[PDB]
Amino acid sequence: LLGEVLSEGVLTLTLGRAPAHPLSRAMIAALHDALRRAMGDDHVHVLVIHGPGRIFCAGHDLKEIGRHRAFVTDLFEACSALMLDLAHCPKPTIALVEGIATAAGLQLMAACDLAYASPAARFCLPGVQNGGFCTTPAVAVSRVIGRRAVTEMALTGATYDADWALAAGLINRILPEAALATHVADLAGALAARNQAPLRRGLETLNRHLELPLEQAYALATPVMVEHFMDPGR
Amino acid sequence: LLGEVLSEGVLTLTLGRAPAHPLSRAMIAALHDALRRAMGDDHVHVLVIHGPGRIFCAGHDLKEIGRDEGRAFVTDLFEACSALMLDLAHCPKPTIALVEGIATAAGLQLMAACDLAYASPAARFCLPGVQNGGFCTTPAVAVSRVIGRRAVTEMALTGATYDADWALAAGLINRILPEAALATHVADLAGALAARNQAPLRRGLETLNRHLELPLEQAYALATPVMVEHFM
Amino acid sequence: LLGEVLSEGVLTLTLGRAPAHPLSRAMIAALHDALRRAMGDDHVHVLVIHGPGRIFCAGHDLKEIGDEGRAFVTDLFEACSALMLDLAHCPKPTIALVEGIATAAGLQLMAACDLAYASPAARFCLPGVQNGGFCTTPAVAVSRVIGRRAVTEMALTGATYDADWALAAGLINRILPEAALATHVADLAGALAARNQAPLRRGLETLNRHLELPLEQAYALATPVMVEHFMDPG
Repeated sequence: LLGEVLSEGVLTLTLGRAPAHPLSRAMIAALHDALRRAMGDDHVHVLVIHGPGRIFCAGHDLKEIGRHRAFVTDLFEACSALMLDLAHCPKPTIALVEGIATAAGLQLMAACDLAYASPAARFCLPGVQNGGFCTTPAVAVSRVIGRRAVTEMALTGATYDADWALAAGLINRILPEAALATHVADLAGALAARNQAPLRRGLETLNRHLELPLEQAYALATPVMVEHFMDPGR
Repeated sequence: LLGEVLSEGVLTLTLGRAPAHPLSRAMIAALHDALRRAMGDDHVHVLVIHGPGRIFCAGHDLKEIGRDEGRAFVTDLFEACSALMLDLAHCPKPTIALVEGIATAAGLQLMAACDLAYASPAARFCLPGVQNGGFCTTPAVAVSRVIGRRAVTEMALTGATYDADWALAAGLINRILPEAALATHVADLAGALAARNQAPLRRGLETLNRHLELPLEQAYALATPVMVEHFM
Repeated sequence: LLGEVLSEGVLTLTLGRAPAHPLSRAMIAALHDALRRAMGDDHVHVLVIHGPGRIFCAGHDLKEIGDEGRAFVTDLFEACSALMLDLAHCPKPTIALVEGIATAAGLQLMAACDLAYASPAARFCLPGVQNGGFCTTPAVAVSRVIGRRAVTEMALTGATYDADWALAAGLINRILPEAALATHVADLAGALAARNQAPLRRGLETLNRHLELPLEQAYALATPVMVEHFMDPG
């Protein structure tokens, strides 16, 4: 269950299944279908992922399949395929967080390019308390915060506030909850209003070079910089 | 020497040779020997490294009075040090550093190689390599994986001493806790970590360490079957 | 124009063409020539890149030679990248002295230095998207200096950020009062110049090399270098 609304190039993905907004197998498929269509639609310029209320996203719902593995293997491989596609998405992805982002719910947020929270927003990786470990969510989280920060979240399973998240680089800015909706809408709207071709090529190049050494990064980046200056929309 | 006490899965390694706790060839061998025994013992779940007093660890015993005008000894010492620190960082079991004072050179490295680190306000951090006419190359390795590029470069080049507040911002330490509550928080946290389900904890930490050294797609290829193993 | 004054092993490179200090084809060639010399002169121990005034560096000179201008722009960016890579890998310590606004390729120049000090007035920006483009090459040096989300927000929004944000993001090492900054940089640079130079240069290039390698390979590289320090006369 997903709500989709397009307004001036901005596509807002409003996560259903209130209040926990769980990443069930059907939710992951719905989120991936919405993304495959968005990346192929010229009308969609920017993506906004909103999990409304008290909980941004609780992660996968602890549902029961017990016959024979095959379900959990399908679940995680599809979840990883979504998170990969979302982080490597050429078009800007923004997460609007008003509450708690836990487990795979923190991953969804961490996989977005930008993340804006209200002061009441809490962040967690609770695996150790449930007799597990958040291996897959720590992949996307480890890319946005320092090695000490992710190690403490994963090992202790504690809930962290918005202030710690701002200082760690988990979110971009903390805004009062009445201003959060407008801030994201204006920021996304302005992003949608710029010359698109250099934006997508620029974001794609940025993601690719962060996994390359300095020398190869400049080899990739330089011709991409020439192309921006040769663009008719400059 | 190296005092080692075990509780409910919490092995606390107390550094000897007070007050500076120098990382001598003997100390390096003792720390590596203690780590080896701890990794193959089911009863040891979490490791707590502690250097009590005003100094956490001075890093490398200045007994470089060696023979190869010191060369063979110096090569042996640094290879054994890198072998210990590499195995400490890549330890499947959680390692915590309890800091009450000054962590210098290889001592700051020892702290950096740990999965977690907790300090008191009086705790100081430094890479003094330039003062003696050298450079903290090996200690800079573990420190560079824990703090930002500009931060490592400043510690290394200036050789200055930094306080606890700077170390928290740079991500060198996890949290600052008062002297009266430090030794209890680390013990409580270590106990909490030792009481959790052990198999998915070690398999998850082992995976976090190696996926951090991989590109996104490859990290997701290694992590997904491990995440399946957790739930089973 | 580029002014250079050597004193106590510290070569302060003062950017000319005030107030903007544009990184024109001439300025890039002058900065590269000033870098090649010094790198080959034992008398130069520490480098200081200065850009006096309200502006540190505006970035590239916005003059487009319009058949196309492609075979000029390609030569500009290639040479810009050749300088920034050379500057980042330079074994001799490089320090930026920022007191004003460092924007576009000007922020790149700053980010490529080993250390950077600023006054509380100093501003930082990547305005690419405002002019219908994207700061792709400047983002390369900046992304090796600040975290994932901080660089993503700078490039996508194009907004300007203050010194406090730069300190927190790690873009600059320390904020100093306006009437103390120049002397703090001169006292620090002088202290590095008086240090035993061989292990300093050897240790700096090794640090930059191992940060692009996994842990095991990082130690295989670093360990013999540490043995070389202890065998050096000093």
